[PDB]
Amino acid sequence: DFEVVEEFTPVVLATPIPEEVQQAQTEIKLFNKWSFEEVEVKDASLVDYVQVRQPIFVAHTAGRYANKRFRKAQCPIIERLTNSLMMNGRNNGKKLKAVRIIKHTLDIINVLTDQNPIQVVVDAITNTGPREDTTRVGGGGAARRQAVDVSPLRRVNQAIALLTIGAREAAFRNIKTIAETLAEELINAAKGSSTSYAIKKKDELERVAKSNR
Amino acid sequence: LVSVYDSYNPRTILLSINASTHPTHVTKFHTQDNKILATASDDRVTRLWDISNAYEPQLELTGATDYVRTLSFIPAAPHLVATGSYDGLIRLYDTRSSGSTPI
Amino acid sequence: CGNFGFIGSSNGSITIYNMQSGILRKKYKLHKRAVTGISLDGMNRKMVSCGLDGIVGFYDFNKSTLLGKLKLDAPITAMVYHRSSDLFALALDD
Amino acid sequence: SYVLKFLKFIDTVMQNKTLLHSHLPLICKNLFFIIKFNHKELVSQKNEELKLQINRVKT
Amino acid sequence: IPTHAPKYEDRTRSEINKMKAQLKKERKFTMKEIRKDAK
Amino acid sequence: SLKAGERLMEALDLGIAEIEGLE
Amino acid sequence: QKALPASLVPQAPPVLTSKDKITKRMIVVLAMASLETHKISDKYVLLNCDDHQGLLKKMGRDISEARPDITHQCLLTLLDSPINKAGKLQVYIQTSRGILIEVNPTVRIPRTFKRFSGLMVQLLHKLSIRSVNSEEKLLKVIKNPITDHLPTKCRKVTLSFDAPVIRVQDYIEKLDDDESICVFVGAMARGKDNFADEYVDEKVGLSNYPLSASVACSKFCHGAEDAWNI
Amino acid sequence: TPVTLAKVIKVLGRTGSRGGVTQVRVEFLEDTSRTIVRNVKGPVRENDILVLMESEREARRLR
Amino acid sequence: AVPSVQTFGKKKSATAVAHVKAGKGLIKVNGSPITLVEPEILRFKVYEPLLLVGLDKFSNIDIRVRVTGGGHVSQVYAIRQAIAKGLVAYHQKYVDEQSKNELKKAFTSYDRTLLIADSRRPEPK
RNA sequence: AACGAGGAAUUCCUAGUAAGCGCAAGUCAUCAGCUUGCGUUGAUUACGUCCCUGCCCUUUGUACACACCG
Repeated sequence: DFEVVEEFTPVVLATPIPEEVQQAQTEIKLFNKWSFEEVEVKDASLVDYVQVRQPIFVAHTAGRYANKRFRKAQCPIIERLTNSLMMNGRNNGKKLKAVRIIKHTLDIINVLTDQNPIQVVVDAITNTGPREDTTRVGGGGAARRQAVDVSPLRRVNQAIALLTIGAREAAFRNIKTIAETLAEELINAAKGSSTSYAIKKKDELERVAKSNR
Repeated sequence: LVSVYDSYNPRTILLSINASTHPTHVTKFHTQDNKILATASDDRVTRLWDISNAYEPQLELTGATDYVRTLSFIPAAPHLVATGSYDGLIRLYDTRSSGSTPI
Repeated sequence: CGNFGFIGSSNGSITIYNMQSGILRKKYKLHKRAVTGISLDGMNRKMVSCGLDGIVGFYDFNKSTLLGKLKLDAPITAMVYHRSSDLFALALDD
Repeated sequence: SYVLKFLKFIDTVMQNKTLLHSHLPLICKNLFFIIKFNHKELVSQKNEELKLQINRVKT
Repeated sequence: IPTHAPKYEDRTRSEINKMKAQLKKERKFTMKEIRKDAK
Repeated sequence: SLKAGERLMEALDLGIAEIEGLE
Repeated sequence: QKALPASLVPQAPPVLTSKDKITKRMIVVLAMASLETHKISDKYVLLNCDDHQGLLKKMGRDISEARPDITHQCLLTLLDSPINKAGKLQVYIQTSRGILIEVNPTVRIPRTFKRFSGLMVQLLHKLSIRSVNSEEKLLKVIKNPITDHLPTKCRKVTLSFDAPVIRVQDYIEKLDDDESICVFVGAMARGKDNFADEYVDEKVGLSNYPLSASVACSKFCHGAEDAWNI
Repeated sequence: TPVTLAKVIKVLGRTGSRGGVTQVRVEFLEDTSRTIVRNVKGPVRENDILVLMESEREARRLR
Repeated sequence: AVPSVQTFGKKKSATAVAHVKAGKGLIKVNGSPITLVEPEILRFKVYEPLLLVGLDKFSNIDIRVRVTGGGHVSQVYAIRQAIAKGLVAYHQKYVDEQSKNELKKAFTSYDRTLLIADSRRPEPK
């Protein structure tokens, strides 16, 4: 076999950096704990629209992602989860508290369900983003609901807004908090098992379209 | 009920499963598997709650006589569960069977 | 590209130095006898080595993989690359 | 489907030659733009009536 | 279910309330009047 | 009010209906 | 073979408002009900069909329409019904004007029309009404629209006369488990059944004979209690 | 029930459609021949994959 | 002389001065080692340039960082930009241009806010 | 004794914007019941359309090729 060498004195520093950070350098993981290899969108038509191409350290890339039309579509997914988690009534504008909530939720998911928490997030999104919607037709008085298809970006934005709004309405007036019930709701969402708020709303949407096709 | 949460942090009741309204006598985890918890409640039935869907018992276990107070898993098999009642008849059940009747 | 100088040793380790600072950067170990011929492509993609253990080695240089390992019959004594056609000629022992 | 009906309409004009020569430029421009846009589906199809229609309108 | 019953239809304290409203209204009104005539 | 394209299509529709019927 | 439940105190069923958006239950709305306010001038009052007709006329609307009697009587039989004892339905009134009303399933509707009307005008100007114990607001005027107040897993039908007839027992046994029902009734005096046909899915009929809204509500209540064994 | 996938090719214009409805031409993905005019509710650009339930019907003006 | 170099980093209203000189392989930020930046969730964002490139290139140098003004996240982005441009400048001045270029390519391919800042001036129509 | 986030109607807004948090001043008109500065934190959703609502402009190629219509 054959070996590449790039190292001749093992890296010593005067200000010691912990072992977790060293292994993070040799492989970027989100909050140093979850990889991005073996993370895939299972369905097409969204591989373009939920970007998990490029790894990230903490979900706070402060780039200008909303000046153009589709820089929103470029922006990475966990950023969107923190943002739509911050969108609130009493809590507009505390992104640090929001991202700590995301980290707490991510740990709760990884502890309960084994597989991979970020993979659970992406599969939940692609399982709940609704497929066939309706709109109003005026018609001049004889008005009704008519069924059309829906764009991928609208699917992603709709799925995310529904998921976070379901979490908040779950922890509205309860002894549970937003991180806990969002974790449970996301896990059931990736399960696709008909007890999740977004899942109920999604099947209700497509059946509305079915009913007045 | 049972309450399950990660150690070192009493603040966060992580999950609260309401089993039968009888007192849940003993609660343990699997040994080989890691996401399936077992509760023996005094209702003469022991339940296997899959910790993802805590709403319903993933598998019941009935046929006991009175007051199942202990249970143990088994090393080689993750499918073979032993229950100790309170009138004898240490029972041995399968899970990859139907599971209502003991082996 | 004028940056990288290649030393082919007599124990097999091809060693790559940067020639601005005279500093060492990279090290590959394929052959088992002495290395005898080294060259790099004009686009700085691929790398050709040949050694008396009868072995021609093809490398990438953008990455650091092993592309190809060819075995010829006689050992290889002299090597000349030519870049404009991407063809290289070896002088053998038969 | 309306493209197909358009082609049959053109072939009926080629049967009724006298309506042709007062609108030859309009016929040609519309026909060529329709085919050049909708080319891929129309060429990947297979229909012998379509082949004969194309042949006659060409001639 | 327990049911209930609907509701629909301190005098000196409420009299103090109405007198206070009248005091406020009258003082503000006279202030407006003095302002206008002086201007 | 019907748009260009739509008016053409439905008129072409009726015309092709009658021609194919007569054939 | 199976133990009895541990406690046997027969407890009250859990009382329900709209804030629960999970539990499978029933909801009845009264559509286009006529509950209108006016200020006679030195007294506010609810518009009533019989006694004041020329003042309805000087306002210009239709005495054929302005009538809350059917609303009152339908409300009485519904909030008296035994499923309302079992605690499994709640009431939404969608006025002719547009106001949403959530009626808690614990109120006791005043039996006489005059007391009922006095309550109604107090509600329509005040926006909330407390009990005689004064810690729970039993009547809640709330914000359009109603489907933004309903539970999530619902089917929405209207009760029309022209619709094909079914057996409601058959329908509730055709339902799924967590799938609640949402029946829109037309408490109009005389009007077209076109009020919520963009809101709800389908029309339903209970006889080939015309009814009242009241006996239609009773029919739906008793089909419910027979389907749910209560 | 079979779901299917297609590719948005070319955004149509000038048709009298409601705000929020866009009329577009899709080529079916796995079957490289059939093109259908359909509608979309969200913002669409050229060249993106789109999910479809109903097969046979071509769209139209939505008034 | 001592082979040295100096750079600036700048978020919205903060300033991050970075001296870089040859040394024993340490970091110092405001007279305190860099295991002790405050916000404790963005400490990794501060760590980002080192973990992007590697560690030996920061084993053979000396950084000294001083920041003033701004708030938390602004300071943090300032420090990371300062460390980035300082490392690139030191490499440009005292070691090989090829190392400078591969550094620059890896950085800008990851995230351009490291090498150029955006002082956000508005767009009036 | 009122009160658990405030109905019907109605008003506004497309990135350092909505919103949140404070510190300073008090500039020949206004403002102290307040007014104006500055920094901090920083979002969701449109960026297309004339289909409704309204508004305008043009209905004479006039301007010099090619093209287009007539």
